[PDB]
Amino acid sequence: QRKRKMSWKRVKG
Amino acid sequence: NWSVEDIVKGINSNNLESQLQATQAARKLLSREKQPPIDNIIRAGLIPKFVSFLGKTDCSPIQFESAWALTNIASGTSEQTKAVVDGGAIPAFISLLASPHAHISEQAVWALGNIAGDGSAFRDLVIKHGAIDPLLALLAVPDLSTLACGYLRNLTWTLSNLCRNKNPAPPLDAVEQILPTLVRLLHHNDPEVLADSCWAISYLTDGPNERIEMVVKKGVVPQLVKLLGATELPIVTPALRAIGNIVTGTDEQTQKVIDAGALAVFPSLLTNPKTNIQKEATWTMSNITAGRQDQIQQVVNHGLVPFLVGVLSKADFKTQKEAAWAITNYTSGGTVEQIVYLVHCGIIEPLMNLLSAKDTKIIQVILDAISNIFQAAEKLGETEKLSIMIEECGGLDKIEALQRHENESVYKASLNLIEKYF
Repeated sequence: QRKRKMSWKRVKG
Repeated sequence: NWSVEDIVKGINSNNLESQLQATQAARKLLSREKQPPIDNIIRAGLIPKFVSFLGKTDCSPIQFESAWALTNIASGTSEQTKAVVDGGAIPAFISLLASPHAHISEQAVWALGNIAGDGSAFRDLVIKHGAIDPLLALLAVPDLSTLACGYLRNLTWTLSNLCRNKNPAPPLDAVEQILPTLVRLLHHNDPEVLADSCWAISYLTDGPNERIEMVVKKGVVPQLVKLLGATELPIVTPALRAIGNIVTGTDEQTQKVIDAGALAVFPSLLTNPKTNIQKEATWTMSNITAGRQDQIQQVVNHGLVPFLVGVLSKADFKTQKEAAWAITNYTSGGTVEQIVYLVHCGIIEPLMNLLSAKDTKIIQVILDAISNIFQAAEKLGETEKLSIMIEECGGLDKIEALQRHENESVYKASLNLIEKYF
């Protein structure tokens, strides 16, 4: 058994 | 729109009103959709002038125009964001959070969200300049519903960027300071606030189990499960990511998700028309079946084994790969009775069909599962019945052919299976 681990800017128009 | 040359002439004029008109002209230029001349504005040397204008308390219009211009420069590449930081903008924007003009405080919130969103270093530098206390002060009202929608959405998004990025994760004391406000936002009725709150929670649960524990202790799992069931895809997507992150943790953290009723949503999630939802729901299932036997039993009780058979039979290949992991985890930790049930639900044929996949990793996962199922058959004395099943559906052909396969683990486990059971 294995646990498996795995915009940020906005322009103002 | 003005030319950059004329903007420069106006900003260099030492006439405050001429500077204001030129800064507004720069703002409008930087607000146009197709290729705003950010690099031209930077190369003209205008960022330090814009930053100085942020401090002109007697001229709030030029504070706003320069904040907007700088916001859109900082919305670009890392090098463009660095130009804004290098101009001294971070403490100037933090000072503007206290502006009596809501549209100016909001613009400073926005600009700081772009700076902090660039990466972990600028995120942590914004924190070091003391942004968190004044940001949280803007939300210190007894009912969030008294704040303007757009204002609250911008604050939520900027807080989410202070929670994002890794190597390193955000400072522990900063996360502790933000979390109570984040929990309020996660209960607020606006879809965009909910989406960005969920994203923030998804960032904070993406890491070591100590980070997951800080979030789970705030009691948010029931609200995440509620948002898991929302009709808005922009809410379900980060809610599912956060739930999926939480079940990568300890068995006890995983149990909070089960206790909150999350499994009842997965018939819909595992058949969702959005590929990424199916994929991340199957990933979440794979980490639940990596849990305790009583947690595997909850997967059984909720009727989710047929849904795992379904995604294994037909889905995007990346989803099928997660389903293979879910089966291997299930058969690794499950009781014999649970593994018998999995075979009764029809897992063998879709498992064998995926041995044709030109992907070494999924083959190793599947061969592992087959081995685990045979070990359950040995304790029942029914390995012959299982061998006939695998042959009848065409699985012996593909295992046999996998003996002549390149990868070492493949043909090793492949030959082992045939020697011992075929």
